[PDB]
Amino acid sequence: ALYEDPPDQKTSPSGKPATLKICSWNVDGLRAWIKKKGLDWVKEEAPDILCLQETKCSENKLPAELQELPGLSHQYWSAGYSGVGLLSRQAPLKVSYGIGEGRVIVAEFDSFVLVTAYVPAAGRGLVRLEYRQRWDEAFRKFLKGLASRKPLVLCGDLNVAHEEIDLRNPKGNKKNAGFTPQERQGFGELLQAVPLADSFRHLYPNTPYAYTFWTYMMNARSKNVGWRLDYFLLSHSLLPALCDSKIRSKALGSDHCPITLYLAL
DNA sequence: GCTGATGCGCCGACGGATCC
DNA sequence: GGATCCGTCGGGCGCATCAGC
Repeated sequence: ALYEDPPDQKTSPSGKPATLKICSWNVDGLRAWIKKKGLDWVKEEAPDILCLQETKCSENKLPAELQELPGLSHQYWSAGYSGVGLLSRQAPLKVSYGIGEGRVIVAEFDSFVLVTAYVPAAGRGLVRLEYRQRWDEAFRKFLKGLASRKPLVLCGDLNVAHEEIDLRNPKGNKKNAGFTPQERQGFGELLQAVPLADSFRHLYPNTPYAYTFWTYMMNARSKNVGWRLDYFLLSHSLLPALCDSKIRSKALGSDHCPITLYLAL
């Protein structure tokens, strides 16, 4: 079945208007994503904060169009395997890289700490599943020592469909990367240990067919055969500020679609 | 400097057993 | 004997590297 994303809710349950728009997008090759007009979609989206994953591009190789973004001038970049980026209208107080460089950017703002993550894939044949489980454990601990200080927002490709609702084909993908019990359990452990909450599922717990990733192969996107691998996870103190978590199914330029968070801060 | 090849990383389609 | 479940496998796309030239 096809998915139509509900309209943007820009008011919090407590009555507070949205003041912060965060966009997250695994661009699957920043240079290719730009040739596919992905920046033009970002300009239409007008995010205060843009988090990019799978850049596969060093900073010295970034197209000059990224430095021609007047509303996203504060740019933080890591480094054809991974690569993450954080672009912000306002300068964050503190920026760090890693979980204690290429998969994690931590940006501290006045009322919140933003973490963007390109979580390592378990691999075809699950060759890197054990490293992912150790990675998952290292990230969870690192995030626990960040949430204690200030509210946390975590965005990006977590390389996991938490539940059967997060993918079109749960039964045949239970031994595939993204739907292993090991990865699903790691996500549940991040939600309970930090603690954090799945923004989209908190808002839409019974909504199926909502995916953020489709294989370029076998025309998967045109058939909505996909997976929800991209998330906005929020500390429970920030749930009162949650106005919406959106899935931008129509934006192209990658096998991953953009996700957008509206916060009332 | 540029093009095309190859390598590497990153599951939906379909064939074949099997069992109500 | 057809629904279903598992196992097997070609393939889209980006980028690095290489070779040619």
